[PDB]
Amino acid sequence: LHRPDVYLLPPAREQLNLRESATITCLVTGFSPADVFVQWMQRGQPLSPEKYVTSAPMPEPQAPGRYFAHSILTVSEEEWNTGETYTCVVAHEALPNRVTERTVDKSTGKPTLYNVSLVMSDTAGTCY
Amino acid sequence: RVFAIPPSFASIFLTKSTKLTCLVTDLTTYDSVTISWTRQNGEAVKTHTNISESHPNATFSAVGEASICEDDWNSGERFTCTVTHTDLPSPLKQTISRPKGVALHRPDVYLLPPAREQLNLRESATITCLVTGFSPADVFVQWMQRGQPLSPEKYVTSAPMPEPQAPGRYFAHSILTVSEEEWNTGETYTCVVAHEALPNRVTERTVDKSTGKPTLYNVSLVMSDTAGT
Amino acid sequence: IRVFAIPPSFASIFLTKSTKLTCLVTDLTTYDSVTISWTRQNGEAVKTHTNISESHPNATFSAVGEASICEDDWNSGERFTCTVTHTDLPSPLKQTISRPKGVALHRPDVYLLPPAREQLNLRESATITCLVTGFSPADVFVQWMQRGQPLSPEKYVTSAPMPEPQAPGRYFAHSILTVSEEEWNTGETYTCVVAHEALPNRVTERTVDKSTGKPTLYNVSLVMSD
Amino acid sequence: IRVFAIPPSFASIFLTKSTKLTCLVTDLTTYDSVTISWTRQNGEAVKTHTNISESHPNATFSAVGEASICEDDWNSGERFTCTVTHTDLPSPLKQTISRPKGVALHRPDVYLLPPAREQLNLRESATITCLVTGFSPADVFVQWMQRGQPLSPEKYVTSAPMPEPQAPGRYFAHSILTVSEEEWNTGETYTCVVAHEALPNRVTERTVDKSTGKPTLYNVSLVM
Amino acid sequence: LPEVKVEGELGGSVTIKCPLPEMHVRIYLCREMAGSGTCGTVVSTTNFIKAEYKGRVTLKQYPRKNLFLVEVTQLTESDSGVYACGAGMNTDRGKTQKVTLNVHS
Amino acid sequence: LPEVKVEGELGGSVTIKCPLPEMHVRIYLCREMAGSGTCGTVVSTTNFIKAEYKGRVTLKQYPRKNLFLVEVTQLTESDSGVYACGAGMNTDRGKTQKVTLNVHS
Amino acid sequence: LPEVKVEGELGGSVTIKCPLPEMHVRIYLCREMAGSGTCGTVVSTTNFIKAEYKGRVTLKQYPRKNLFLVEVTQLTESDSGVYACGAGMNTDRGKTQKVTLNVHS
Amino acid sequence: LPEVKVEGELGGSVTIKCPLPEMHVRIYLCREMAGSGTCGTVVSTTNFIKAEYKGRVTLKQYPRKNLFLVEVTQLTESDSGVYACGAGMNTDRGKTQKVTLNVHS
Ligand SMILES: *[C@@H]1O[C@H](CO)[C@@H](O[C@@H]2O[C@H](CO)[C@@H](O)[C@H](O)[C@H]2NC(C)=O)[C@H](O)[C@H]1NC(C)=O
Ligand SMILES: *[C@@H]1O[C@H](CO)[C@@H](O)[C@H](O)[C@H]1NC(C)=O
Ligand SMILES: *[C@@H]1O[C@H](CO)[C@@H](O)[C@H](O)[C@H]1NC(C)=O
Ligand SMILES: *[C@@H]1O[C@H](CO)[C@@H](O)[C@H](O)[C@H]1NC(C)=O
Ligand SMILES: *[C@@H]1O[C@H](CO)[C@@H](O)[C@H](O)[C@H]1NC(C)=O
Repeated sequence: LHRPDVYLLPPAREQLNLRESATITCLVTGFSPADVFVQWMQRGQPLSPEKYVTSAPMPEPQAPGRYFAHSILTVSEEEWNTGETYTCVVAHEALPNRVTERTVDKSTGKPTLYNVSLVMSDTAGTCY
Repeated sequence: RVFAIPPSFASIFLTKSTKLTCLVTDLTTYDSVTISWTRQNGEAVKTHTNISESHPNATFSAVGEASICEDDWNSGERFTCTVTHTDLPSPLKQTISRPKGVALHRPDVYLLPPAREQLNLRESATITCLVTGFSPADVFVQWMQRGQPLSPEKYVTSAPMPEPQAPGRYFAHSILTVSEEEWNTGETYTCVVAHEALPNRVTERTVDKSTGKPTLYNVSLVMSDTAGT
Repeated sequence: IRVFAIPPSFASIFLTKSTKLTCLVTDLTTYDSVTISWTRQNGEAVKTHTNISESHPNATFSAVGEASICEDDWNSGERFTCTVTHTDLPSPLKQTISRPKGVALHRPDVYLLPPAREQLNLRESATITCLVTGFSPADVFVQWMQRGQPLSPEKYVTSAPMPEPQAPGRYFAHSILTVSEEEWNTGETYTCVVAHEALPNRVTERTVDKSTGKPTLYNVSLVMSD
Repeated sequence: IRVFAIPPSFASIFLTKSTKLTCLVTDLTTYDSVTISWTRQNGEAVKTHTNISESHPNATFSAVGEASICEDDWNSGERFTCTVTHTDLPSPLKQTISRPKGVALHRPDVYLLPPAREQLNLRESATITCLVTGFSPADVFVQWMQRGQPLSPEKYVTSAPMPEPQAPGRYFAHSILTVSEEEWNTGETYTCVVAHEALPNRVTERTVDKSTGKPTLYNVSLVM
Repeated sequence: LPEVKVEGELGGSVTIKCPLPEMHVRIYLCREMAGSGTCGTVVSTTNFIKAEYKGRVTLKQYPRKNLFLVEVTQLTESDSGVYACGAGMNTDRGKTQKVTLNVHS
Repeated sequence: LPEVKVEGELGGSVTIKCPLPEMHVRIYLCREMAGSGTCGTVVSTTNFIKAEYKGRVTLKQYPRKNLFLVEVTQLTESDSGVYACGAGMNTDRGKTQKVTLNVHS
Repeated sequence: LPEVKVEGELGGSVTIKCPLPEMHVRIYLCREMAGSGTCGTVVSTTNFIKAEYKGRVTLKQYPRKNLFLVEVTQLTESDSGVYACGAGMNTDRGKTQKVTLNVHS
Repeated sequence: LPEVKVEGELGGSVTIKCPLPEMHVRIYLCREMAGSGTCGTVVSTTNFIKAEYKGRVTLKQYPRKNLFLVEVTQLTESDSGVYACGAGMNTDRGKTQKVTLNVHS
């Protein structure tokens, strides 16, 4: 009996080079006993069940009592110019708030540049 | 009925030792049993050795393997394991002939690195290999590193499943768990896809820490109190 | 009056995947009523030959036999002989071919080298090398693919196995390829794939592009009184 | 009856500075007291043909005829003639060899490449590659000199000139030198000197060191 | 901040005393590698026992005195460094208490 | 520096006049792509005719008036830009003369 | 991590004991130069015996007790440092076991 | 790498033994100044005998045992430091063998 850890991943960099579609994966692990299902909402509106494909709970490679599941979803490539953040969610009985909404966006991810601009002054005490 | 498992692509590609195996199931344990493989042409077939054990629940089990050339199986000729039992004088025929026709949809292989939201936790780095688009539904993913395939037990994969778009496609998955430290220290952990429509029947992709666009730093230090906010 | 026999070759086996063995007859006059047949290590029945070749330019006959074998019995080291019964020679000509074995079996190591920049200045073409080193035995295969579609064989060229000065009996090979710098300065993966028997999957590949270096350049500005 | 005449090669000429030509007599029985001599176009005589090749144990005869000449005579268009006399073939034998006039001349381009980073990661050895391309005709001599002293000829391997795939008439060649990584990491400098009869001084040298090609990392800017 | 400076002997076993906080579920006994500024989790409530410590360590939590005790069975020279214990998903951000270990043989 | 501003018609052929210098063997008629500051060689004495211009262009050199003439047969909208001609191994560091081309149809 | 630090005498021979792992084909006995943070391979299964150690060392592998033994014949002052043994293509990222050597004369 | 640790007496002469390599023409017996990381050539085959050592040192090469011997006549306190011998144009990037000298008086 442990908290069901969850994660989300963005589409692959080389995937955005054929201009057909894109896939977003929400990984759900743990949740012992295995009681989860994912509903992919966007802007608070649930998507059609035909888009996301959840499969089954599967035991972890080393499974004393733990399990895991994977669920993906298919979108259109040309819609990623705006993101829409395509939120994911999980549900389990071993959760104080029984919801762990997880969402990512084109903006979220690996930074391709780090423009640090530190400054030195003797009047920053107040930090207006 | 005596079960006979047809040679799957995962079996004819793993050890490059394609063989025919027929297992007796749902029967009664008795001796004086003749198990072999017959040929439509009538050519001599070596009898498979290494008889199985006896089920403690009063069930007969007989297993064996016979070495063949994969071209004969690929040609489409049938294979039949003829099993004769004392209590069942009627012979059992197990037609093991590959289906004709191959779908035209090479698979596309994409990789995804572990999330930094898990790296900072320093528990394990999970790498996924998103085999997508293969038809017909047959694929044999394997994870290899250091020049040898990593024991498949360390990784897990999923069966093919349909899509809500286009007629005739299948997708897959794979997860490999490695401590963050080992992932950060080095290790490429390439992924391979074995589909029977590839130019060489084998295709593979690879990722690491530095698989992304190089990031430049635009540091702009300012020591003048007058300048800046 | 000599007969040349070709045992199954690794290159043809890997490329066509339609393993064939063929022995051709030379220095024979343009006659007929000559039959050619194959024999195995036990001299069993074989398949009928097809695709009869035309005579040599110097007005002498030529023919080729055809049959099929399998790796599981070829790799055992057993012999193979084709029976040729020339009308002129009362004694039939027989040539024996077999599979050698017992050589070391280390894995080949593959490295790709991007074109030099002093070549990337005149803006006509660039050459990419794929160095395969430290592999035994010979009979390795190399081909180049661009986004799945293999390149036309008239474009690239390959070397031939040669020994290693610092390794007893371990061979070595090269392979180059030319692409226009214009195409190069835009983007492509240009995969080099090697097919050798010693590899666990018998196939490995390594690919390189123009953006495979550039180790995180940094720009620092010490702004002061400005 | 088969007698082979080998015209001098530019590689041998540059390697030995002692241009020589050989009239090899084969396809004969091992018979002694043979007479072989080299003569010019007008029928003059040459120096003595010392160092006669030994007979072979496989029922074949070997003989060599060497005529010491200078290079301008050979390359001026003058034609040579070999004289062979034997008991089996009392009829005199004549052979003509000279430069194959009527070919265009182009200068090669030399590119020297450093070892692969992955090969360096092994922390064991390293291979420098010399790529000579675009030269016609096919008579290039490649050599490696570490510090002005040529390395042992058994340390590197050179390839025969294969025709350039896209350029008809032009050729290319490769030369690889296997060295120890430790030496390469200590700043040891290596160069690839290539000799062709179309280069201005017929000599051209390109060098490479661990710091050759490495890019700039820091771009400090002092703004005041 | 506090250092137990726990001491022990080669072989046998030694118990590491660390505070058990509330409103923090993941409890770990990270080992301060101090190599490239990275700390590797030795044990956690999420169930991860490092391979080098597999079958030799255990973690028992009981909020009696707000303490969780971790026992290390056997001992090796390798077991003579810093094992900062803490909580929270991030490991190199917790390290609530620091401790040192050695060998007497 | 000088601009011929050569003009022509769709179809037919047009001749580009460029100076033939001495002590420079490689002579080229580069096309100013002006995309990422890169110029692609259309033709050269080293024998390289771009694929898009294969079988439609030629370069003849004759040091009579210190001029080399390049002829472009046929014509397409694509053939309406800048074709800086020059010498030397570096194509971008030559471009001795600049010229412009268009189509009249 | 463990330190056999096997010793010896000038002349004669000394045997270095190192663990033979599985799923790792290349096995080496690198010498920790510790100069610019670089380790040079003394011997390997790929067949590379350093020139200074040519004809004096050997490597025999036998998975009986999961051990491979390396023998160094003769001895010189130079032979008195660290020879970390390990596996894998990267020599500096292996060094599974560290050992020390000296001379007694 | 090797150190002769040669010793001598005030006055008289002392012979420095250094290896004579092949494929290296310039042979020198540099003195390790060790001041600003710079080594000054005392003698060379190019003919350069430092002023302080003028008329007191000599270098004789004979590839009998692959050895070249350098003799230092007379002796002064100054003659009690390190004289790394090597080959190649760069003096600081050679120093094949290191040696030490002192005075006994
Ligand atoms: C600027 O900094 C350099 C590097 O620290 C100084 O160079 C050193 O100068 C001293 C003598 O003043 C020498 O002892 C050192 O050997 C020099 N360093 C090196 C690496 O050679 C330089 O002197 C400084 N400039 C000024 C004007 O002081
Ligand atoms: C970098 O930082 C400076 C200071 O905030 C800012 O003026 C500049 O626009 C930044 N550059 C980019 C590309 O964001
Ligand atoms: C670097 O910083 C300056 C100042 O903020 C900015 O103008 C410039 O665009 C930056 N360059 C990049 C590549 O971000
Ligand atoms: C480099 O720094 C200078 C000074 O801040 C700035 O003007 C310039 O734009 C920077 N270059 C890049 C590529 O950011
Ligand atoms: C390097 O710095 C100079 C001066 O600030 C700037 O002009 C140049 O763009 C910088 N280089 C790069 C690649 O940004």
